[PDB]
Amino acid sequence: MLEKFCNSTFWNSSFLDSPEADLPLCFEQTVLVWIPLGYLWLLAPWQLLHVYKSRTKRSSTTKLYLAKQVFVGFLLILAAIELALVLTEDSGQATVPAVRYTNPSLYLGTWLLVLLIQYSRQWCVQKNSWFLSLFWILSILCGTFQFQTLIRTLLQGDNSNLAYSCLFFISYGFQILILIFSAFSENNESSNNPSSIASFLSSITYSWYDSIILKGYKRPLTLEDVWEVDEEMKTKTLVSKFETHMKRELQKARRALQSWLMKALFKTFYMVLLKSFLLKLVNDIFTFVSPQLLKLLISFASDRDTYLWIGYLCAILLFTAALIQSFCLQCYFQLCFKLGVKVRTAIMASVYKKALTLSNLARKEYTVGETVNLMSVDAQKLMDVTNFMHMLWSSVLQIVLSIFFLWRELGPSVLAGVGVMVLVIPINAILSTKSKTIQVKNMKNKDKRLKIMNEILSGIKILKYFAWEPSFRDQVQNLRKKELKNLLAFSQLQCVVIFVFQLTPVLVSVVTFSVYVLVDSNNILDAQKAFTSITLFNILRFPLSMLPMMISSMLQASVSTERLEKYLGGDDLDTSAIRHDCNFDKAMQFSEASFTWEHDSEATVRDVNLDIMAGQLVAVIGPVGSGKSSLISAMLGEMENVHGHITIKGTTAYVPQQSWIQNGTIKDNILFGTEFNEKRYQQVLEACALLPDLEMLPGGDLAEIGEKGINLSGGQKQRISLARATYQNLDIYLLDDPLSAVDAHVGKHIFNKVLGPNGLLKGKTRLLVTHSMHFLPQVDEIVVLGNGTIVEKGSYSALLAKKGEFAKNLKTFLRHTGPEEEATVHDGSEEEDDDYGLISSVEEIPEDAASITMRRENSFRRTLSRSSRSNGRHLKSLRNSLKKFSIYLEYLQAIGLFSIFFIILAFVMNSVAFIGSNLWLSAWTSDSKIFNSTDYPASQRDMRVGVYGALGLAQGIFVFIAHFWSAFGFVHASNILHKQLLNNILRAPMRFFDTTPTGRIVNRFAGDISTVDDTLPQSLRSWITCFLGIISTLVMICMATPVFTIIVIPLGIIYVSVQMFYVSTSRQLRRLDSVTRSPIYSHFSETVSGLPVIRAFEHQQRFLKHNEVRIDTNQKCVFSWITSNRWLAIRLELVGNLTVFFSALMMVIYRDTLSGDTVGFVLSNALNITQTLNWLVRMTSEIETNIVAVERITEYTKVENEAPWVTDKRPPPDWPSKGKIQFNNYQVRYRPELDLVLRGITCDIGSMEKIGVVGRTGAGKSSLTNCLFRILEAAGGQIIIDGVDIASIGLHDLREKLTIIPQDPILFSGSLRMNLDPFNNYSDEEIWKALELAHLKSFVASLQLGLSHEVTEAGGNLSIGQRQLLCLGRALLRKSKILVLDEATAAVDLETDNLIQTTIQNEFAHCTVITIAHRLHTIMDSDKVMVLDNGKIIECGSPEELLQIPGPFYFMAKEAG
Repeated sequence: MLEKFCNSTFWNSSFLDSPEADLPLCFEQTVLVWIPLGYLWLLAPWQLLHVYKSRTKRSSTTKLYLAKQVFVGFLLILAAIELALVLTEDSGQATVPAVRYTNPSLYLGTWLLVLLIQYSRQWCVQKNSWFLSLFWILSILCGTFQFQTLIRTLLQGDNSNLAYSCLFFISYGFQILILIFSAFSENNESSNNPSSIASFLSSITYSWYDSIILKGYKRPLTLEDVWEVDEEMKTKTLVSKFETHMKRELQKARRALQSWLMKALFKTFYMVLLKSFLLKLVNDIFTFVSPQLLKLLISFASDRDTYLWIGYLCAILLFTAALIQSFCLQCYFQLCFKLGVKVRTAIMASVYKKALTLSNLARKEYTVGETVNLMSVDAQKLMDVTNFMHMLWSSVLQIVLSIFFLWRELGPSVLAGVGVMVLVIPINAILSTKSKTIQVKNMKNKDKRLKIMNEILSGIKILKYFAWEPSFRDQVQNLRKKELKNLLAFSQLQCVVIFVFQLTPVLVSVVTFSVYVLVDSNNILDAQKAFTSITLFNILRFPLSMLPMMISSMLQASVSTERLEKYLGGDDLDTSAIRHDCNFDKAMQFSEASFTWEHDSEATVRDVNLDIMAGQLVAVIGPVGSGKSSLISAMLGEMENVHGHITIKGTTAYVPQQSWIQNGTIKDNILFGTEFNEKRYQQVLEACALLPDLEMLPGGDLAEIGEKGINLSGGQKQRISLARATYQNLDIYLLDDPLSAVDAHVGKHIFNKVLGPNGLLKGKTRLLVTHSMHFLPQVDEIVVLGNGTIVEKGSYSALLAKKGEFAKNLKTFLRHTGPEEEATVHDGSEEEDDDYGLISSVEEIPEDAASITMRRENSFRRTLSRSSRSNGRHLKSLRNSLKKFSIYLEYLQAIGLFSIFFIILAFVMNSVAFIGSNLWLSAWTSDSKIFNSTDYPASQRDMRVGVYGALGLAQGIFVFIAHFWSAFGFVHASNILHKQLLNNILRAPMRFFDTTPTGRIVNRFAGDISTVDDTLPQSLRSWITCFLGIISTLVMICMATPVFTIIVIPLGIIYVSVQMFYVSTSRQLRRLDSVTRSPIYSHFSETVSGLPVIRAFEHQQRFLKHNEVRIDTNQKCVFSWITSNRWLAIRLELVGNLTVFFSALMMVIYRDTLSGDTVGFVLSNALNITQTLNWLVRMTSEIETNIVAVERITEYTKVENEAPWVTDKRPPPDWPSKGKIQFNNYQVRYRPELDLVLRGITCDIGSMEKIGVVGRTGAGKSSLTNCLFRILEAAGGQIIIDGVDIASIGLHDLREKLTIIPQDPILFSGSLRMNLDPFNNYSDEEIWKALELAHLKSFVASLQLGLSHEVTEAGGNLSIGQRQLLCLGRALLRKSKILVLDEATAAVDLETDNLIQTTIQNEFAHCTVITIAHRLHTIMDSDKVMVLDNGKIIECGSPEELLQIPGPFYFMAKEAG
């Protein structure tokens, strides 16, 4: 056939098996040419059909496009001229071969298609494509054999066919220029993201992403510098696609009632997974093509007769094997994890949509925490199962295929070797469940220290008054003792679990080799049959060592997925009872509607019938719990129907009993996403009397409101909530108790200006439900609700004339009273820090994946423990009155320097046994060539395994002492680190606490300490063991080939530059990731608090729009660091591959002296470089991130300090004896940059003198008390007490002798007794004596547990007056000579105030009392009165002396009666 076609042979082994293997000619230009030619003409319709489907506008012709187009035009000229010569040469009566002129014809036709495709390539978004990029690269490789064939023939003094060669030479020359130009990608200015613009070669090598990383290396990143993620991954598009199949599956699920979500995703995403399933096989096949190539290459160096060319081909094929394997692998991770974010984006938005539509009956079971738990953890769990769908089938594929290779290779002895691998899993199982048992048991102890520390932080000042800090310092330290005892057992578990994982590849190598050489047979070992095996086990572990992990994960996902089904599959609210009419004569009407909360429960509203005209003012009243708040719920549609219907017209405005507020500004909340109209905006503020309050607020209307309005008083929240309703200008207004929390005068103002017959809402229908009675005469009609039914209705005069139950209840509760509340503080805290980032999937980097598995559970448990609280903050505006190398060095300083320098020695001395084992094993394999069959002595040639076993156990003992010893260092470091914080922040000045909101201190003492002893300890063991493994293997490569160490330098510099750029960018994206994720959780928690409000204004669509862009703002960055993470392996395995691919050439070209065994180790473990060298940078990323916790620890542990608690000049034990107080020109300031609040007070307090202090607010009255106890240190002047200066005495030598009754009663969680006597210095009868004196004996005895009764947080289980009375018992307990009162009766009823006051003159007559009170009559009994204004004393005299003088005290007394 082809013999006559070429007048030459097809191919023969004679041409092959030669020292210079020359590929037969005719086979070249007839077979290999048919590969790219056949590649084009078959798939050519597929591309043009695909392009013709999507026709667009043509793009501008860049000079680059003209360049690659005309170059192909030259190729046609190339085809033209060469076709001409063969026809002319045929005139010489020579029968030219058919291939000579048929080859151009094929080229002639095919290049026109290239012109056609290139010309048509303009319209597509992608200026290049795989169908072209692969064609050029395939043509070069498939034309390379022709290239080397032509050159060698012509070099041997042959120029007969020179014309064909040179034209072909330049023909090959132009093809490569096409590729180097086609691979280049031009920006068409169409899309911000180069993802749709980058050429195919850039799409794999990720050269397009260099823009971000290069930009990141210059200046800190920002949200706008990260592009929005394409058009496909738009959350709205994702939601619509998923929900279509979701509802269909739900409908079929309903039919089964006479579980689906995992099926639903497959029905929708089967296209995406296929692109990875077909690709994952290509990966696995090329993982095993290397060890097969090892056997060929190792055998090459065994004997000398091998042709030189086989070595180079093996080396080159080794190179391309990795590149194909590398490209698909990263094209797999990037595609698979793109699904990982894709799936979560669907459910996270989908659950939000279902949230606004669920029936409240379903919500009656879930709290606020449970609903957000779906996205906090349950949605997050759906990534990990999704992050490995292909791994469930891949893992079983590798293990069985690996067995087949080794079983065919090594023999039926590895069953024990793979057998011991199987038996590893039971150890991993038992240790894992033991670890889980103790860590969850550690949480209960962990949260206790957190809760205990919340209450001390809130009331640090109160502790400073009495100096209880040593008691709490030992209390927390004692609690920390139970922390480490559980922790050490946990850490001792982790060193064992990493032991079995790390040791097993060595152990199996010992067992597998020992058995084969020692079975009763003539068994020989050599390099080729040994070194291929060890590579297989390196491949084998990862699919097998992770096998228990996904099984746990699948069960872990099983509980999570079911919770989603019960939520999403839950029913929706039934709005059929609510009828919306546009022509109904009334605003609203009842039609015998009976409503019940639960279908099995009784009806809360029974057969009630009303009818309200449009624009009327109607009042609905009734006893508490009669169903008043329930009737309004019927209007909202949240109330279930039994029978009847309701007709409502127009938009409705609603205000709940408990005000719901959003996060933002006051202007934003009232605006509610509408349009700002200033004239209405000013009118509504005046009408709702918000003007006096915004003036009080420092930021005015633009002031940021705290979460749930903690920055705002409860009474105000009702006013803004009502003000929000007024701005909307709706039709129906429902006013569920809008005036109870406001003042009577303000209630008069809001009614007249908004609600009354002169209000802004005169023309609108208004339904008010109120508890007050004075506004009813101004109401058009009054309805009374009784027992869920209406009793009487009519006008105020008619109901009064009827003498009904309203008249009976008219005389009773004429007024209802109710004071106001004050709150003017801000909360600054952040708890969004994580420890799992940078790793989306376990298979990303599997060297030691046991570490990352614990991180997922560690992060899940801490985010599940959402229970956290504070106590209070009275009126502080911001802080005002008037209410790299060295850090790790320090870290390792905490670790015992003795231990740290030997555990590192153990790791390095672990490696020498590792490297010796491989070294000496190579010498063992030399036995095969030097010994004939049955020539080895059975004893002295089998003693080798004894050495291997000894070094095998050396691999264990060396690292057993390493990991186990590191456990002690880690727990010891955590102890000394934790002591440093408690020894300082407790000792830290309160001025530091003044400028620092408690939120930072809470998270720093909790979040940072949590990771430093849990996450960081596991990551360090990871980092050294990989680095030393790398150093061990290259230091072995260098001794085998000394030339290698020279070529390391170019590889070293490129590597360190790459890792520098990534850590300079990947570090920032994590912080940006955290700051955008928390609003999503915050937003959901924000809206779920106010669902009944949302359907009232029908703004459902706006929130979906609002959430749709917020989640996009988040997921646009998580996708942006996945590519950066993928950016490594492509640009770093090309470093890993060259350091192993180059090795092959040096061994090949040094074959004249190396042996067969020598090339084994230098190349065997060299295949472990790629998958482990990249593991190094991944750890380096986390270390540079998680160390910021230690950064933040160092900042707080170096803060300032007060004077020592105890000084050398201790006071006499009886001191104070008289309680005399002397002030001399005393000046202080809150901060050095702030002005002097106190301005030189000089006063003398006689013994046994009662002094009351009066003055305006913030006149230093509270400051002076702080000065007495030395909270604010002396800026100038001094205080002398009983002839002794307090400056020279320590704080703990003076604070025990003085007593204060604080205005704010902060109490300590625990028993009653510890709240009174934490030091246990007094007996129970003395405590009982104090309680009866404080008049608490009846109440405390009434408690079931008596003096041991538990105290809730901030004393939430006790009333305000009791807490004043309880702290009064503290003063009676101490019996200090000096007593100070500072607004102790602000929130005390007059009865208890008299009781509190009575306890003063009787039990404190023999003590000096300083009283500060806004209540003047409480000071009339004081012997002396101090008037403090603007930091100075103005008047000094007795109350009767000051009353006669017309001064500020007389004026204040005039104001107070």
